[PDB]
Amino acid sequence: HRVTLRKATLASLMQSLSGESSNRVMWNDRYDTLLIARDPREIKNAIEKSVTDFGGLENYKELTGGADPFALMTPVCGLSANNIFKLMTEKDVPIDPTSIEYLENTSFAEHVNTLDSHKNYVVIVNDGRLGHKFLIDLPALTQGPRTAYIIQSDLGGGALPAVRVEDWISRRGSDPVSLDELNQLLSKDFSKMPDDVQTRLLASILQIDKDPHKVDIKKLHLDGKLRFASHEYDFRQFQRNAQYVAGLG
Repeated sequence: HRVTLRKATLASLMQSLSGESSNRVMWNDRYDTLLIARDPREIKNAIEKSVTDFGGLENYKELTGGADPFALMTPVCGLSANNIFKLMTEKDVPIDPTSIEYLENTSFAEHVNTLDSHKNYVVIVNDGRLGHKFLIDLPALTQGPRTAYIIQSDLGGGALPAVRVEDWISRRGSDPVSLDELNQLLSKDFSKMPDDVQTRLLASILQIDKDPHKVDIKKLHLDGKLRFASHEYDFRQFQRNAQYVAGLG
């Protein structure tokens, strides 16, 4: 019942992000250091320092769009995928998902077929057609089929509507996705597939209500590239990292 536990880990993790310390430790863009080595006091001091550099908070808003740099964040796609990837895969050696090796000319089916049946993997996807970054979680399930789940956030603006990571995880975080559809989505040929096929693959895999009327294929960059990278993880280490972060610490 790894699936049931996974669901609970993800749920308590997401609920804790209303907490200042949890939020800042989760959503930070330093990737060369261990996620769990992040100090929420120091992060807060770094923001204070930056705001001072800018001549105070009301000035800081003027020159950077109006954002209160102390506010808690809900992350854009690259930031959610990069950090949840580190959360899942790290133990005591830092991993920088921005620097790992990506595969550009491999089909997803080809790649998954090479993965150890007894290992958990997470795949980070950098999708140029969509302009989107997201994760595919492939936990090993005992006497069960190879099963895939999506983890993502999206501020919107492309083919897909906006979705917060918290909402995504709450509605679809334990919803298995077709490796078949994923293989089709992730192929080179995806750019040439009919409107209705593209719209339905997208809605089915990436839209929170699986609603094809919520998908705008006119925003696709049909010449965009697809790259992806996979990495094993220890399930208990994942739980352990998330518990720590949720510990409002």
